[PDB]
Amino acid sequence: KFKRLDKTAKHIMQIVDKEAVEEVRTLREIPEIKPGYIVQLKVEVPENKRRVSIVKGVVIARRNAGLNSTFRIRRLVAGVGVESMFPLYSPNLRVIKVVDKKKVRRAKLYYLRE
Amino acid sequence: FRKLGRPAGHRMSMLRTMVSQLVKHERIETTVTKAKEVRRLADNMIQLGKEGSLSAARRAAGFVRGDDVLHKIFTELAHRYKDRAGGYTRLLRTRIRVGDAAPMAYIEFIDRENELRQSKPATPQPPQRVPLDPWERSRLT
Amino acid sequence: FIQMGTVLKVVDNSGAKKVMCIQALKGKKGARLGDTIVASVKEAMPNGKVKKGAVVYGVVVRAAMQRGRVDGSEVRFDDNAVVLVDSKDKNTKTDRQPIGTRVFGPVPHELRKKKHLKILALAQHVA
Amino acid sequence: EAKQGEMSSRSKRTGIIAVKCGMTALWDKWGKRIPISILWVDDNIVSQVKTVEKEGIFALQIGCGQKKPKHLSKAVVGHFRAQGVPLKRKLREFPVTEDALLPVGTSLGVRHFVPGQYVDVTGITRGKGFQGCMKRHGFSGMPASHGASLSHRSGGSTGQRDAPGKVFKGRKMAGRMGADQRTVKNVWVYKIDPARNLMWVRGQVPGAEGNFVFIKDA
Amino acid sequence: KISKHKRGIRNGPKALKPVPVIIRCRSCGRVKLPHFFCCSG
RNA sequence: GGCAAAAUGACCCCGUAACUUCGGGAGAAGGGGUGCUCUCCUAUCUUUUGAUUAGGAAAGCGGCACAUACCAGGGGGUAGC
RNA sequence: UCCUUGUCGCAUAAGUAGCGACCUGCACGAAUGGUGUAACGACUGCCCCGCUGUCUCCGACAUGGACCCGGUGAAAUUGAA
RNA sequence: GAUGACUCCCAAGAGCUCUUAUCGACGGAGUCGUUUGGCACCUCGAUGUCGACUCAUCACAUCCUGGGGUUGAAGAAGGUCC
RNA sequence: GUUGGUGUUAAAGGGAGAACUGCGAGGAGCCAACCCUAGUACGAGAGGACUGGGUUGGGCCAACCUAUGGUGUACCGGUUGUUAUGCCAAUAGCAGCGCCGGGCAGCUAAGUUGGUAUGGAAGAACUGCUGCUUAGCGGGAAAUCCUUCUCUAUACAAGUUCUCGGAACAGGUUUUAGAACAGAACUUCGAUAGGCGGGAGGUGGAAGCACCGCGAGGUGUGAAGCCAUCUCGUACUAAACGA
Repeated sequence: KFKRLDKTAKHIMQIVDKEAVEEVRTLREIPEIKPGYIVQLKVEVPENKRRVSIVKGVVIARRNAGLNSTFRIRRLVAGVGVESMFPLYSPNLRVIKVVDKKKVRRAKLYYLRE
Repeated sequence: FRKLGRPAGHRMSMLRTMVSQLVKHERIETTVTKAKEVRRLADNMIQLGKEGSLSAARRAAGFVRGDDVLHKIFTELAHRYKDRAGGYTRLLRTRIRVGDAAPMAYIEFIDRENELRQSKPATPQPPQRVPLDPWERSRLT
Repeated sequence: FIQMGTVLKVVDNSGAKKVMCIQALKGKKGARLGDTIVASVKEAMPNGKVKKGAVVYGVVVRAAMQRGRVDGSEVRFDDNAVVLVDSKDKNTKTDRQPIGTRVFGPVPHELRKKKHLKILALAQHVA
Repeated sequence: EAKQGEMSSRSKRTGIIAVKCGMTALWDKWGKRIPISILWVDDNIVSQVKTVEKEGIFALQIGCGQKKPKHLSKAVVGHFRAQGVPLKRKLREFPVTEDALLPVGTSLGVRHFVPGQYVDVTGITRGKGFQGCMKRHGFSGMPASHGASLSHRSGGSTGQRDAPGKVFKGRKMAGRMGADQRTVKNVWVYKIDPARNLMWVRGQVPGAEGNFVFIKDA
Repeated sequence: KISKHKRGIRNGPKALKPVPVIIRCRSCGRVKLPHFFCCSG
């Protein structure tokens, strides 16, 4: 016992992360979102109030840092190319379901970035 | 954490020779703040003697060198710590003398014939338990 | 950062094709996505409303600068593109009024927050 | 912010001394993300009530943390023992009004702070060592393709026979930056827990990755 | 140019402090600062 | 003052402007190809036994990337001398 | 070519520059050569392309000194302070 | 301190009426030491010269912000002045 | 900027550890747009208020990396040339990480925060009213001085409180702190660092084995395999001390 204060504070952090992680996996839907998937989902934005009901494009990378966990999608929508980043346990994402897998060698598929 | 002030290739290619000599011989006398560094490669090369598989052997083939200290590890250091869980070197501070004020240090293994600080007995670890955060110890007096 | 010297694409259907920044009316480094820039047309169809070598305003719609919404989300297009607005040569009443007829190319809906609802309404589909 | 906590119309209530645990990211009901800091209050208690009557000034001596007799240096073992007060990791005094005066030996906690209102922290910040200008003060620097032995240094004081070699109190490269710097008029406390006595704050609280912060303004 | 006064003043505060606690191998001969490996027993 | 730094670079193939003293500009500019695997035919090769090494066909196979590291031209337009 | 940033045009968001032209040449001029010229220049000027910390606005990282201990151990200068 | 900048004096005339809102001709009054300068006192057994970068600092005879007077100040833009 | 000595009545030879107070010094004082009140006063409309509240931005400053970027030279994987381990296998050295694609903690800003205040006094022209011809007071400016923030008792009228007296040091393992010094943590009735186990966190399908194909190569065994960091267990190592 009596570990150093910094050690105990980092412990508090790693704890109080999974606390809220479970506290949202008790009510939300998520898939496994391995890179190389092709994902579909929805986002209501707090600016307009709009909810586009769908977006689509390959998933290029993610960081499973915890409650914060970003991932990026190479949505080429009627334009040069649009790369998006979403935190996974958002209050917005709801339909994060449609996947279609691949076989990727790299882990962060960046080389697709032109 | 130490750089020792050496290009990171030459630094390794020295530390390898040092751990390898620490296994060929049984004791060495070296500058302390570098003994404090072989303090890690020696143990991570004892763990491979303890595992001994083909994988974890062909890996040690890279980290140790000079002679067949490879076999020395695999054959005697395993069998002499098949039980000792962690902590396989002593790193005493002899500060004998140099002409450069550089400290000096005996570093050598544990359960030999003539060690330096006659050791404690190799006790198997107890198994893990769940950590808790009561913070209930007032420590008043 | 879209700043002096940048060379970004016109993406409405006015005369000019390529427009070269000279300013950022509300920045000190370059102007991030969604902010009026001043710039000088560099090439046009011979018949549009704008002729090469003429300072004209503009609003940003695509910028390789990543930008995050307030939602923690982040987006970054590929190239730099802007849409024109008539210069201040018309009064403050017409602030934030476009020139062309239809932009084409995805658009971020931070233009709303930035009060560019005029160009917004014409948008193909807001990212 | 008034009519809360525990006092009369107008005073300063005592401050509470906590530990910077780290940062994370919450959300609101309107679906927006705010960074978060968790300040851990380690069962802070009163250890000396300072007195204009006897000593001269109005101060509550809050102790924080936990310590052990093998860790204290006897001159403070004696203090704690004479007070008869459980051992703490660091002491800290606050000046507070005549009212808001506590009994020796009353522990404090985060429910002292009503949510939704603000605080002022004071955290001995994260120095960086014997830095130099261009980071210590955001000075510019001469170009990197024309000038020699200056690419990263500074200028020269005003100087000539007038202001005779008298560099006024200027700005030079200097030692480290660890000090106590308030974040005045913080933004409202999101939430504080009945048990576990934490508290989340909108963010940017000074101090280390632990071991240092104070709180007041309430 | 600068004389004994300043020279002494500068070399002084760089004075040698007698070393604190110092222990000897009770019978094994040598003397040493603490935390050394003089001997064995 | 694009000083420096960057970049281009190799081999093979495609194609190559003004100008002219008709020799040149010209590596003008501007592009593509470059890995390995087996097979086929071609040459060639006496280093014997028929295969081996290179070229060029055409089908795969892997990598973001195949002169992968080292080596290796920035180019164009126009004055003055 | 002082007046001189002459004038006009080209070009640039803007060009005391660059190029073309005007002759109002303080003070061009035909072997102290006049005008032009393909090729050529570690020659001066301008423009464009690609490339980039030169820059907005700098950041992290590597080694060597700078720092610190044990050695050895100079140097300008020096009215005295 | 001549020229210099500024202030102040007077007030022909302009300001449709009006000298003084705003100016203001002739002629004077002073303040400062910033352009042009005059003198050659310190330095020629040495006081490194323009411009730029960095770094600022002071004065206020004020460009904005800050207050008020006044206006040929309806409001708004101004003007001028403290 | 960082420190060591010293002075400071005192009681222990007088030596200290904390905790303040803060004589006084520094720091911070920005502005726009937009909406409202309000098409209101004014004006024939044209036009367009005064003021106070509210928002949205820029600059400036202080702080924080949880996210995003950049890096991350003792990590993971791909990969070329060569030399070695006889060869296959799997590795190593070297090419100033050999070159690529990744990369946590740390650091930084392109990111994020947070400030650009209130209250109080004195009081500028400027304004008023009394006066009683001498004078009286009140408004009265982003201005001055106090309140916030910082620094401070060598503040020589040298301040006050608690406590220690084998007390404070010193040394050793580190450090969220760091050029040495300093601070802070730990010093065996112990988590101070290493080590070992468990996760997290990064790379991204280990070898051997089995299959498919002549091969390049592919698939299964298999989120396999490893590990720079982070947490968590355990005194196995090195931090007691008999000067």
